[PDB]
Amino acid sequence: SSVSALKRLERSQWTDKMDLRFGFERLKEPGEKTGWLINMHPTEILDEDKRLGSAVDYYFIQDDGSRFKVALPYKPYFYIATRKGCEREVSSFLSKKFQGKIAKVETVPKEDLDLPNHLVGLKRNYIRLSFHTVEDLVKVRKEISPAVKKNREQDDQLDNIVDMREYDVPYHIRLSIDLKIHVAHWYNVRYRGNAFPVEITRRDDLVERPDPVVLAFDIETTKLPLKFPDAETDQIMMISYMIDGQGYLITNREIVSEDIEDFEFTPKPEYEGPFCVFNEPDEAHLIQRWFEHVQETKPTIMVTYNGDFFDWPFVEARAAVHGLSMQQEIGFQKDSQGEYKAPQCIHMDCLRWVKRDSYLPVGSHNLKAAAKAKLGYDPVELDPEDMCRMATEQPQTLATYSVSDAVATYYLYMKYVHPFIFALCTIIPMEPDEVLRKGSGTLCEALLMVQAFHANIIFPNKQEQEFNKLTDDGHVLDSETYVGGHVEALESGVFRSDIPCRFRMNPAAFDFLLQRVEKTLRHALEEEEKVPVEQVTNFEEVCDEIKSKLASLKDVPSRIECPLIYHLDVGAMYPNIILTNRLQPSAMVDEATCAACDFNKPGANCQRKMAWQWRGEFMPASRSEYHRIQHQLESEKFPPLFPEGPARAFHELSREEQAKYEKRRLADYCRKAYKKIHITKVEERLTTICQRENSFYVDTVRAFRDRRYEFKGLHKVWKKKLSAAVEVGDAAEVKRCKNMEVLYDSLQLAHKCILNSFYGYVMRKGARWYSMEMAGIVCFTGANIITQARELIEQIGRPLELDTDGIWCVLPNSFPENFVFKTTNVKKPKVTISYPGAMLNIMVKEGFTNDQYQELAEPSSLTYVTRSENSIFFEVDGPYLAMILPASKEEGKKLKKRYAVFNEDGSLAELKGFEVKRRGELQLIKIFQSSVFEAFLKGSTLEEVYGSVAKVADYWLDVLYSKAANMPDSELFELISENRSMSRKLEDYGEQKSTSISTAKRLAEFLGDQMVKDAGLSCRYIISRKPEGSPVTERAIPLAIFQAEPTVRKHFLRKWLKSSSLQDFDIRAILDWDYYIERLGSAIQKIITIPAALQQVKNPVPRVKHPDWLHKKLLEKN
DNA sequence: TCGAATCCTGGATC
DNA sequence: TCCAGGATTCGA
Ligand code: SF4
Ligand SMILES: [Ca+2]
Ligand SMILES: [Ca+2]
Repeated sequence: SSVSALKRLERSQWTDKMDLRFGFERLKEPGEKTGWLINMHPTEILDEDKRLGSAVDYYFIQDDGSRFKVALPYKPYFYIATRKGCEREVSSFLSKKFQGKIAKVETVPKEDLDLPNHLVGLKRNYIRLSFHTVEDLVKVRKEISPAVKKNREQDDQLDNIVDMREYDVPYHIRLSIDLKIHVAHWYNVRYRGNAFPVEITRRDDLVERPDPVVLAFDIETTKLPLKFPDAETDQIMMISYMIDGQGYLITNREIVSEDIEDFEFTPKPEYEGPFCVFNEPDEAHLIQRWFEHVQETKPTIMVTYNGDFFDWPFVEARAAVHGLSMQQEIGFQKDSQGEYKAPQCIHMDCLRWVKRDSYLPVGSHNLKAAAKAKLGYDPVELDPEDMCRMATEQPQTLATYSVSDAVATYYLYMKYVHPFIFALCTIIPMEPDEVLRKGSGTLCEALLMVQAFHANIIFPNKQEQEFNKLTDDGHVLDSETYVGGHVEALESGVFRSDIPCRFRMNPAAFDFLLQRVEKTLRHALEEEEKVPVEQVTNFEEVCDEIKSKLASLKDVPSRIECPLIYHLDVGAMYPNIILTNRLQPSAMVDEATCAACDFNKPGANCQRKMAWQWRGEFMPASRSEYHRIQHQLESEKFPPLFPEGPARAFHELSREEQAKYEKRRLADYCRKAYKKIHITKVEERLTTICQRENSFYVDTVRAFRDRRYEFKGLHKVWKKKLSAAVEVGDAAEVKRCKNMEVLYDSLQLAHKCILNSFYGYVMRKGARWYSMEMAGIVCFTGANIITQARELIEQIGRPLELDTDGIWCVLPNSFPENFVFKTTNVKKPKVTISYPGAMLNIMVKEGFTNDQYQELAEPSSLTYVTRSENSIFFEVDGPYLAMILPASKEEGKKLKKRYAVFNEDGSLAELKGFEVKRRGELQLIKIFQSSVFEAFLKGSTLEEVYGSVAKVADYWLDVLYSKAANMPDSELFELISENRSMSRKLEDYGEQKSTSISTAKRLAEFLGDQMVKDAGLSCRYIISRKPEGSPVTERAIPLAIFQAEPTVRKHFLRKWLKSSSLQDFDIRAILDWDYYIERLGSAIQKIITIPAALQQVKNPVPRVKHPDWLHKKLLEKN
């Protein structure tokens, strides 16, 4: 043990050595200082007793650039529950058995929601243990746990213990829960003296943040063609980085042919990017220079793109090959999980954010796309085959490109990432890098821990999984879930305001609507505006206008008119449903508990009942067969799980793995006795939601909603003030206002993120508070509101798309759109009401809203007040200029989430179910799809619209038919060459065949087995015609031949084509033109020609066929 | 004997 | 985590 003690002392002094090297002095004598808290880590530290105790370090910074550490001791503790009344005796045993390890043992009561009648006000006692250091927590936990399990299964001193809680919350999270310390607050701290603990006080007085120094860097390398770079053979060729708006470029002068000299590269006036240049004799000097410059400038935040996965290891290895050990110089080291970390400097990252939080569509996560979308400029791109060629022949081009990764990533990080992470971190205890790396579901739980602590409620355990659970009829389940909602495109076609369409609508629906018109607007005034009608003079005039319009619609229900395109959606519908229904993760009970609760008496109104749908997939075998298989596995002993030990009885093996053995043996049996692979069943259930259970969760959600709207209000105010400051042009005031604007906007984005996270936690596996019921009841209710909405609209008009959060709709031009009301209250001189929204809002107010909410009046009397509430509230959008949907090639199948939309300006408002870039798709489709949508806006009637957009396809088709005769072949290659790359060794497949594989075998044949050796072969192929009839996995030809010497080409082509008599080899002879013309067909048929036949227009492109089902349906309908 | 279903592989650094 | 594309497997 002493060897571990001295090892952890060694690492402690090593960290303090680094901190002194990076200027983080300690506090050493009594005094007070004010500082901003940037980071914290746990550490073991000595005290006056020379014992070793667990502690936490806090790192503070000051406006003057000074920095300091402080450290605080704190003792872990965890709770245990004895059998009734045994507390003293068991505590006497614990104190006897673990004297010298237990720091203290104590009795305390707690609130515990599962306790019978607990709402009457009962409580239970728990013992609290505590220890001098986190190791003894482990040692005691490991010894107590099995007695806990034994006593659980069976139901002496350990036999008395019954339950145990709260033994796995991280120690440094524990400390921030208990002592209310969060980072990016300002603090004042008093060191009273080494005899005494420090004391820390919040200073919310100070709002303005300091500026940390930030460093961003990237490296570029040699590598062999068609391969990933090799840490053992390749050499770093240059490294480039930004510090706080300044750029430096270090060149490995051995390779780069010329002495680079300084230059400037600005993407835009907002991005200056001046750059300074250094030349170093060789890679060892470049790495020395960089390790010197970092240790000089002492950066505090490092930032990099994907840097954990590629960029760090390549530096670490080459430094080690020169003996310049990374970890001693900078400090960065690989953690247990595989992330590079350091004690004094935080490794921020982008791609974790681009994934988790940035709302960007899949496959557009490439840096260059993110630069286009959020930064809005054209980065430069160059084919990684050429790197060495430029280095030999044209260095300035390689510099010019290679700086443009740094100048992009630094500004992206500063502008978008930095105020988001340091906003979100203000409300969570975890460290910044945990908050970035950790999955968002865990943040919701950590946040809920704070409230559960302040409410004095003891945590539940993590949810235990069951093995091979059974239905009552003994079907072993394989899957179980709530019935999810659905997405469906109802119709396909092209819709635009300019193009009249035919409508049919039921007149009786209008004779219902016109009865309620005043009531409708009254509601919009009374509930939504909170401006009583008595504050308006002309309320009657617009009501009679509306009634005249409704009458004019009623007179002629079937008509042709221009369309109005509206989008209807509900903001944050699921939180609103939670707030409305008082759903909580512990509100459910079985009726067996209301049998106990004294509040169960005649005419009580605490029971709310609601319904949800459940789905299961399970095997047909029943209780006998499963129990017989279990007895089979008991009667015959297993082999050892692997042949490194003796045979095992069933009690001597991993139970969870035995669950897989049982599953496999059932799957092997079933086909003898039964004749179905899966049975899938759906069912509907209802559950009593206790309406006056403790409320802290809903109170949290409501608080977050209200704070969200507060910060939106302040952001609007500060944006106006910023416009005023920028008009004035006073640089200090401009700075102050812009700082406030960023701080408020980041805070509102952070709360938006948390709010959206509050739903996604409840379904998570293993999480502390969990119930699929609450996940189901919300989701099923989220369908009724949408279905009843269409149950209205489909009588008025036509819905085009139905989606999880809203619908897309089209209404006759004659419909009442919006109005303004002449207020008397000059506080708000005019109000505008959108009638199509207000007409919907009252429906959901009437049907859905809760009228049996309850709230506590008095803790000593438990008098309760009944109430009603609602917050479900539709929002309207647009109206939009145009919308387009595709159609499926196959009959009888429905698209999802795939369409385009255009705003009244004519610019794209949306384009979804597609993307403008992919690494796995050939160029021709990408160009074609882009050009067709931009053409669809042209023309003025449907026959003109299709007559115009046909002109792109009838271009490309003749490009192919004319063999691209006039096109340069370099363009031809770029137009038709696929792309792929292999992430595995060829040995790891054994045998299988696909086009992605065959090219690698052929490249090996061409270059030798050098290509085989490892993962990361990059390959480019085209599909040949000549070997007729074989599957397409055969005919793939790698491009690299066509660069090679003629006779070598002839020799290998005659082989792979199986033609000893071909006498031409120019690519035009070889290409299987028919394949490409077909696959372009398989795109055009999904956009232009099927929809037109589905929208009463004759085929606009005769050179491509319809499928036979449509051809017959056309003939039979004609 | 043909059609429907199943499973496989990649994207994200260079 | 999600979809396209291709081939094999399974059923009438
Ligand atoms: S709903 Fe009423 S009777 Fe049922 S457990 Fe809750 S408080 Fe008791
Ligand atoms: Ca790069
Ligand atoms: Ca990189």
